[PDB]
Amino acid sequence: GSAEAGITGTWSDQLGDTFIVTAGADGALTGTYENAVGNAESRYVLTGRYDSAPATDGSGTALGWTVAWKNNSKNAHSATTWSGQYVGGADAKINTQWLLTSGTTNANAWKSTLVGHDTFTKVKP
Amino acid sequence: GSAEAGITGTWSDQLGDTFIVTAGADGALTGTYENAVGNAESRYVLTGRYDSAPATDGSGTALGWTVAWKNNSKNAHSATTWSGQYVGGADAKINTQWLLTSGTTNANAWKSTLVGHDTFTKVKP
Amino acid sequence: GSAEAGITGTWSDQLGDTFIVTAGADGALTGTYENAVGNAESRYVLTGRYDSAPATDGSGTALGWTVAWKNNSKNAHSATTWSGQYVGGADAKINTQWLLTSGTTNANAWKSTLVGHDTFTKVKP
Amino acid sequence: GSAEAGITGTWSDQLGDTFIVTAGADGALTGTYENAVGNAESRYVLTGRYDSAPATDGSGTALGWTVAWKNNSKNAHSATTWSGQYVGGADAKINTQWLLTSGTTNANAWKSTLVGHDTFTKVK
Ligand SMILES: N=C1N[C@H]2[C@H](CS[C@H]2CCCCC(=O)NCCCCCC(=O)O)N1
Ligand SMILES: N=C1N[C@H]2[C@H](CS[C@H]2CCCCC(=O)NCCCCCC(=O)O)N1
Ligand SMILES: N=C1N[C@H]2[C@H](CS[C@H]2CCCCC(=O)NCCCCCC(=O)O)N1
Ligand SMILES: N=C1N[C@H]2[C@H](CS[C@H]2CCCCC(=O)NCCCCCC(=O)O)N1
Repeated sequence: GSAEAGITGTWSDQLGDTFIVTAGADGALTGTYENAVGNAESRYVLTGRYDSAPATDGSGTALGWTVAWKNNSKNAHSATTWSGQYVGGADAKINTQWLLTSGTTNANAWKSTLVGHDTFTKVKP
Repeated sequence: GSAEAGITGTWSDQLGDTFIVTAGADGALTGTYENAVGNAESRYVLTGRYDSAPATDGSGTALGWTVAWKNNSKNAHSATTWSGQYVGGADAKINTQWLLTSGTTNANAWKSTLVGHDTFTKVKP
Repeated sequence: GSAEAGITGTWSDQLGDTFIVTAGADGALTGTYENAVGNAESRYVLTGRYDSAPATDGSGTALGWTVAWKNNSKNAHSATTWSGQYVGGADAKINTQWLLTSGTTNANAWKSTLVGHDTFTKVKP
Repeated sequence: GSAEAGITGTWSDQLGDTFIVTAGADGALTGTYENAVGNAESRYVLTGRYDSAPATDGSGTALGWTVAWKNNSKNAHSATTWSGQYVGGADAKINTQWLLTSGTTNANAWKSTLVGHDTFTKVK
């Protein structure tokens, strides 16, 4: 599975953080976001989806995933979703834009959502 | 399961589409996005995450999910991620912003990502 | 001008705030963003552009503007841009999405930008 | 000076396009958005604002501007806004995110707006 094998592996973003992802044969993404070094308390579950039969015209493979920022010892009461595309080749990349929503009271809702972007480079199979 | 029972159920967005979601005990979100009526060809898998121990200060519960727009008969080579928060009460709602990325060649990548927002209203447990 | 006269006026957003705008014959937007009552210390300059010959097929009129949050007495070291479209009719609207960027250090650039949305309703011309 | 002097000039983005901007002493931004070479049919007016007394603690200078995609010969019935911040130094940058809304009917309004990002490098 071409998109499946291309997406699956370890990726690192522009901030230095690490994302380990497994693309399944049914379109599922599962893995873990790790901070810049890899210690337990800095790791969070990610789950998402990808187009498991992408176009064959040179376009990338659409995908997205979510991290809720709660693990077994921390909770930032917030969730980030990355939306983007895997672009293959010797120099494969996942180009994303992201939305980070914090839980807020309705009065503070206007400032609940950060937006950003990140490019991931593959580090390992 | 306060946030668990609040989120789980059937929801309707402002466009009229339906979102059936199950929030699990471990923070997973799993479900199906459908058009207005529920016809098989119009249904897509959704997977995401939410804060399963949210704050108790009146803030909403952060969450996110992804739909890759491929099912058993259609494929739009794109994925949308909703990022937002569930706000409880009798008038319960999920307020989100979303990112829809289409797979594209690198020359078209500047127009790969739509942004929007949607409020979901609960219609059934 | 139809879009010129439609956009020109006083508008109020979903948060209660006030947007006073003049749409010029050449596509310029100029005005002031204030609070619910127009307290002088709460007034900021806005500048923007609009499509001064928009479609007449029922589409709205594209437009955008910027407020830098600095005035005679306050400076939040930030700027919001709104992007959207004017839709005429008896109860006219401007539907927008907005980006708010704060000056940050490189290390905090990742959280420099909030995203949201607002619908403005016309109150006076 | 100083965010004034840093911002003012010619910038080029990641796609190769050009923006010429003047930052005014009152917080105004004015200029033109063009293509790679400055073909007249490809020029559009931009207007915006910036923080004209930014922090000095190393933070960038917040700014934003709009281009409506209509000039003397073309109209794409759309407008982009960039929101970002100017960071000085020898290799000066403006890091932005942007929103491009097209005029739509209400039925197409859900797909009216593209989002993206761009880093501008000063060229002149
Ligand atoms: N590697 C990355 N790190 C950042 C981006 C998108 S995900 C983000 C890290 C998010 C960690 C959880 C967190 O800090 N959540 C609370 C953020 C609220 C910030 C308050 C605000 O300025 O609105 N990519
Ligand atoms: N209920 C909702 N429907 C819309 C919003 C965010 S998800 C979206 C439906 C997306 C369906 C899949 C789809 O049409 N994918 C391709 C979209 C690219 C459109 C190209 C263009 O005209 O710019 N919420
Ligand atoms: N009427 C509106 N008010 C809000 C929205 C978009 S414009 C915004 C008001 C912005 C006022 C200036 C301001 O507070 N700037 C700095 C805010 C940074 C918050 C930092 C964070 O929590 O991420 N619409
Ligand atoms: N240098 C840049 N070029 C792109 C980004 C943000 S501004 C954008 C250029 C936009 C030119 C005007 C334009 O094409 N407007 C209509 C966009 C139609 C998108 C619909 C589609 O084909 O999917 N930066």
